[PDB]
Amino acid sequence: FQNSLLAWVPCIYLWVALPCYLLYLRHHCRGYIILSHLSKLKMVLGVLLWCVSWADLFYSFHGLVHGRAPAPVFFVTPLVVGVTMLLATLLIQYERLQGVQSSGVLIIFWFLCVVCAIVPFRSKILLAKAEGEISDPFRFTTFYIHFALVLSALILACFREKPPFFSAKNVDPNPYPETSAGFLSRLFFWWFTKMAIYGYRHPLEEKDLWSLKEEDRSQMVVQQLLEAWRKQEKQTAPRPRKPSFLKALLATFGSSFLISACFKLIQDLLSFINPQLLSILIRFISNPMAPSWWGFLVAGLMFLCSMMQSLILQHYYHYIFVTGVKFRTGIMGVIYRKALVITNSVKRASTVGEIVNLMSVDAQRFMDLAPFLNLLWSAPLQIILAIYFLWQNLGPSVLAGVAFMVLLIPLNGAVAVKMRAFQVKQMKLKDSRIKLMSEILNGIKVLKLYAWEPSFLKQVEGIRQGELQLLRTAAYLHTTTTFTWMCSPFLVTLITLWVYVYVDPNNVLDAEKAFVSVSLFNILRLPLNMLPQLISNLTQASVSLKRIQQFLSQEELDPQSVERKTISPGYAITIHSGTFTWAQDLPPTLHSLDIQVPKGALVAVVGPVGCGKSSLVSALLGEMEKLEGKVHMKGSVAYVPQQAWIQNCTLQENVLFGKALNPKRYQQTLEACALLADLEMLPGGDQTEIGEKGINLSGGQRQRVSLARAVYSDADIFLLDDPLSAVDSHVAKHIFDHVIGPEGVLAGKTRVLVTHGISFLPQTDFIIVLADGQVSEMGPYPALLQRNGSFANFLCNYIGTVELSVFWDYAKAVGLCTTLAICLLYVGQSAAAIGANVWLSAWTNDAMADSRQNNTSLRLGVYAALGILQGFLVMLAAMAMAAGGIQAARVLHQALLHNKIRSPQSFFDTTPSGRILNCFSKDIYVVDEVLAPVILMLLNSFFNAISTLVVIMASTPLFTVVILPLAVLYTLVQRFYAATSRQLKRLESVSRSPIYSHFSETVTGASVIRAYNRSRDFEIISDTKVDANQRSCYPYIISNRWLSIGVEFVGNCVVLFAALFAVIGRSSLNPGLVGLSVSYSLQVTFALNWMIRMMSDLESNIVAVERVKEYSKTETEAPWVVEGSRPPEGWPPRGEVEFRNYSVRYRPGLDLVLRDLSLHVHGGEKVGIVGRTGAGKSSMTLCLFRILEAAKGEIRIDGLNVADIGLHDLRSQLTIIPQDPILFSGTLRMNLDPFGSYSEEDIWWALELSHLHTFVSSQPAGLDFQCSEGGENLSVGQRQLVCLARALLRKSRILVLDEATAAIDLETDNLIQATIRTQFDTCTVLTIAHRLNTIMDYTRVLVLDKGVVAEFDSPANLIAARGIFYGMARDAGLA
Ligand SMILES: C[C@]12CC[C@@H]3c4ccc(O)cc4CC[C@H]3[C@@H]1CC[C@@H]2O[C@@H]1O[C@H](C(=O)O)[C@@H](O)[C@H](O)[C@H]1O
Ligand SMILES: C[C@]12CC[C@@H]3c4ccc(O)cc4CC[C@H]3[C@@H]1CC[C@@H]2O[C@@H]1O[C@H](C(=O)O)[C@@H](O)[C@H](O)[C@H]1O
Repeated sequence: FQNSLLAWVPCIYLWVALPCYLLYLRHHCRGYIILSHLSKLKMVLGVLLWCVSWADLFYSFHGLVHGRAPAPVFFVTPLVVGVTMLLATLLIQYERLQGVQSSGVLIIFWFLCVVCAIVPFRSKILLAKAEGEISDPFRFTTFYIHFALVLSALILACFREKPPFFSAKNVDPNPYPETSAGFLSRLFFWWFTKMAIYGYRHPLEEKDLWSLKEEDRSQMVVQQLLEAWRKQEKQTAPRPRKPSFLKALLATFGSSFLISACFKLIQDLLSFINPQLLSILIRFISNPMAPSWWGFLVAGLMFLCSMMQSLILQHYYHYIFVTGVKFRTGIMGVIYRKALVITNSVKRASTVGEIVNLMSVDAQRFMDLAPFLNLLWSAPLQIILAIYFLWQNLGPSVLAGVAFMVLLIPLNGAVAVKMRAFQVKQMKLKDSRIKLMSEILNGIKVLKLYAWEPSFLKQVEGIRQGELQLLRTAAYLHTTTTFTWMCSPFLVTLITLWVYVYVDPNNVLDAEKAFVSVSLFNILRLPLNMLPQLISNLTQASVSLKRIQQFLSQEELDPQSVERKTISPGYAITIHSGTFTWAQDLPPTLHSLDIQVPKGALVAVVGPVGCGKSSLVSALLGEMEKLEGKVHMKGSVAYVPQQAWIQNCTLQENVLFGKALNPKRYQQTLEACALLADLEMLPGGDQTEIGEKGINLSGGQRQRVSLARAVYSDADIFLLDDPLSAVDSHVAKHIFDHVIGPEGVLAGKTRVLVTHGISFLPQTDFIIVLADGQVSEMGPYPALLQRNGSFANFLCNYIGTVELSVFWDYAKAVGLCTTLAICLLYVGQSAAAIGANVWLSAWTNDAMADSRQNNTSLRLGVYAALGILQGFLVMLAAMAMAAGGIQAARVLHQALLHNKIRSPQSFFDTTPSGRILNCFSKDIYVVDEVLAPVILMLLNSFFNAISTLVVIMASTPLFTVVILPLAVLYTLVQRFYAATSRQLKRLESVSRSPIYSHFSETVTGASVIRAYNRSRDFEIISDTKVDANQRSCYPYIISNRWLSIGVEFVGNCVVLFAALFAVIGRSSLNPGLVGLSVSYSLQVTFALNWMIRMMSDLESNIVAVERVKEYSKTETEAPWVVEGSRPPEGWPPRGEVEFRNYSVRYRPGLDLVLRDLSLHVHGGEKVGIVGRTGAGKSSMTLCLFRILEAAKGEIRIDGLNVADIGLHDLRSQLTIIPQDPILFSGTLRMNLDPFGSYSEEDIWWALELSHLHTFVSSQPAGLDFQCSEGGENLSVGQRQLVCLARALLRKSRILVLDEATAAIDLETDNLIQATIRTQFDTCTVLTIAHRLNTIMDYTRVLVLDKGVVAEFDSPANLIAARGIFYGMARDAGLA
């Protein structure tokens, strides 16, 4: 304060200039100054002046070493200049979105900046240069740079701004509240409040999100990127390398990535202020003479400079996540414009699944790279400028310090890539298990209709046990991610202290280096343990951008192949010298073809299969490339692919397909195609969802849908490529009569047809034959009838939060003896760490007057033995918790499965089995291995934060009052976030998939999308469907920030109230305890924002356990073993069946199926049940095996009831032929005997009796032959022969046949009936009536009427009585 004390003229000015002036920017609202690059320069030069105002500040702090404490006004005024011009930069950025033609105050700002500088300048311009050479070199260079930059600021402020052209108040949806938001309210992210309130008192549905801001509508961002890629042309203005996606991607985000480097720089280069004020405070309290206001100022400025660096960081993640989302959109939308205009040979070259995999992967790989990408230059600058401080403050003993972190990184990458093969590439066991789960789910019926369930229980338990034995070795080595985060700080401190002590004996320890080091390492190791993730994402994203660049350099034949301007009059379809080839390396399918077609007539193309008929239509659409020839298409086009294309939406727009709904015309098209017959089946009618979403409409129906689309779209030329392949003749003829032919609606259309039919030919106006891709004849049908030349060839040829109870339940799964040995053991480890630190504190203070310094050889020792325990009593937690997790997964899966098979048939009847299949796939993988590490890290961060909040308390025992707000505010903000972020996570996960589902539907229908020139009006459906994703992924990004302003505010009030309370009790403390209490208070604002990044992430994964508890306790009601009351065995041979008024229904509350049925059956009595087909005799078959339980009456077999026996002993003594013979996927060994209890000779003998011995003998392995999924690789007759072989093996004395003639071939049905007559002559046989011809043979027959018996009699006598049996026998034409 000698001559430059006046430098405070500008600063305080702002603190009165800002508020009063700011109101002028609020009374007038919009303004919207346009951004000229002069504004960008005005911004960035402020940042440069800021960095020099940092350089002089750390030159002032350099005085800390070499002897003196800094002079009073040296470490205050540069740091107020460097916050005032930060405010200047922020105000520039804010008026960038305002409307001031000129400031009127910032002008005075710069004027006074020059005024307060020239007078000091005039006093040293000649008083320091001619006197010598030194002239306070750094302090003078600072003035020189400041002078140059302020002169630039003045000359840039001499300008004037353009007229506001402010705005027009267009619409009032929910606007994205960054526009129309005060500067002070867009700094603390406070404008999000008005939604976080509504995210906790209400549910959120899509209509209540932000209406996305006008900059990004997914088509003003893909426009820029696509144009930049266009700038990568051949560049008319070396090695062929012209394609360069990276250059064009970089050249369109400079204004959003170099604005996001003037924040990370300011932040990290600013965060090194706290580890210097800490040394200042420690040095202060060590001196009991300095006035207390010095300490108060240092504390109150520590808080400010540790908050304003926490507000130019949590205001940087916003700008570096919005850019990630902009990547994820700009690529998802430029991958699309190419996917619409590919050449179908390229589509042949790959699979549509991987064309999708260019999204959800390789394009979602970005936005997972943007947060880390900026770290490339931060990692050195946050190291080489943080190694300097330690090497300046602990001597060259920090070599080992950072060396341990550097060594850790490869040893944290190796045992993270070992999992990339030992934990994901060994999960083919999971795929086999889920395929087996789908195998035993689809077909559970037949498996339950008789025995063999426990065999499959064991056969899935084997793979479960194997894969869990694997995981025992796959989570044990997942305890190297807790080792880092809760042993690297302590261990590196131990190593560096040990080396520093034992390098020389005359460099004694003291607080102002040990504690500043232990607090500066904390700053060092956040942007150093997130380095392995960077080095992995760079690899797995450079592998991705390579593939994206590859897929974007392909072939497009759109520009011109079939011109549409000049057409010969009187002709509509004309080709001259038409040569068409599918691929340049393929033979030419069509050779110099010359086809001319008139206007409005009918033309068809005939010939052998694939001789050019399935290629001409492709060539006409311009899809197929041409070597020579001229084609002239006139007007609109319609095209019906052989493989119908159906959009995953409602049928009405699947037929409307983007045109105005004409009602009468729409129903005319619907009725002409005769879709009404199918339409009546649809529940929602024309508004029913269609496609992958729901019912798999038959190709014979989807072809009708596509034809209706074509005819409604009333184009002028129709192309038909075998549109009646699965459409039956009786309906196809009417389709042609009402639509295609001149008698149809399309009389005045230039229709073209590709056919394999015959009766369609005679009424055709014009026929062209084709063969070998070369035309051979042409003309009207009679011209080809009499010739019988080329035509003869084909003439002959053809939501609330989870309740706490669930958590306890999970603990019960882990085992209380373990889950009570973890929380206790973490308490132990926290005690060990807090003891180690409070021991280091008592080590530091000893050096003040220690007259026996040899004691320093002891403390260090016990330090190791006080933290190695903590470095070993957390491994005993992580290993034990991994073991508990795998054990809990084992027990939970065992219970879920072991209970689900036993569930009654009704459950699988009502449940859409695929939902059961999502479990064993997703809702148990989550429980298995993405919930135990989450437990580890949650329960680990919690005990890392309790250690801090207890150590600060124990060090400075007086700030107990302040912890009450520091808890109530924290829990309040955590509750609000846990509501809103969870809601948004759900609402974004819901809408993520429909993007990918809308893709994989346009690549396949690439050709169908064209030929209606609807491609252009089809991106506007793609981009709106990613806009509906973005508007639920922006607020998530600005809801994970508004938390970290209500957290990194508490985590800094705890720094203010640690330092200030240390100062207020200076006389009662020592430097060691204060260094401890401040060094860990500075560290808590990270270990307390890391305890919400997971305590609100586990809340979205514990739900899995919830589901695995809802899919249980489902009334097994199937006691298989009642051994105390076994029936006497060996009662097939008696073979007596006796119903006694047995009354049964499907479910309690459902209709009554059977009504007091009674019967009298003896051994060998072949009996069939007759009645009305569809009455539910299958229900009676199910009752025989107790699939449905009676409410009255019972079934007595040989004097033995069915309700007093275990289910398996019951079902084992019977024999069934299921109506659908299923074939378990795999060998024939288990498909005949999963238990393998029947010898090879018996099985071969029975297969000989099965009359499939020839086919299996022809097979190489015979019984070891592999069966495809659902037994698809064997013929139908083979399936029935397999099921009857299954029946033959067991060979009981009771048979009950079940409708083996649903849609089963008769040629093998004769064999089945003959066999079951032959070998089953000594067994009681039931039979369900699907045919009256073959039931005229059994000795006796049951007559049944939906639950009431009529008689037991022979068919010869039943027709004589002239009853229902006779009526139905006569209705079949047999009497
Ligand atoms: C990258 C993350 C943010 C920044 C942290 C970070 C920054 C810099 C740095 O050098 C190191 C680290 C360490 C770990 C990083 C966090 C992991 C998940 C999160 O990533 C995103 O967070 C978003 C949000 O809530 O804003 C979520 O919305 C997104 O879904 C999520 O992907
Ligand atoms: C980033 C982590 C989760 C969140 C914590 C966090 C969040 C927000 C925040 O502001 C600060 C911090 C501090 C440290 C962060 C953790 C370190 C490793 C972990 O990240 C790991 O990555 C693993 C992988 O994908 O291979 C996954 O298993 C898990 O996500 C996890 O184990």
